[PDB]
Amino acid sequence: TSMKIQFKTAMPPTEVLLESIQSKVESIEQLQRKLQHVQPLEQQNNEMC
Amino acid sequence: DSYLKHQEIVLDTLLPQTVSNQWRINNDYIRQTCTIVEEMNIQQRKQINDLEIYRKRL
Repeated sequence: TSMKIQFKTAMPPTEVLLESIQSKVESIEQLQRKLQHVQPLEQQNNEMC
Repeated sequence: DSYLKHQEIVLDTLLPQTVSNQWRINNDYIRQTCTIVEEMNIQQRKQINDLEIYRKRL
């Protein structure tokens, strides 16, 4: 009864979140990927400096 | 997410600071190379004069 009630409440709270959060997760994770290229360009420039 | 944009901008400014300084080290080196060019070229011209003159005198 709990796995019926809570997980259907979980899947509703997840999918209402994932319609809103996975858009801003891609806003978060692709901006995290900008940091790993800004760091890799920083080291080769500091090596060349 | 707003915190991540502020962190990301700080990295880009460090990229311009290193880029400005590495250009400046190259810019100082470029003026020295051109001056070292003319000193070597004048030395070569004086040498080619001396090699020709010494055969002409003899």
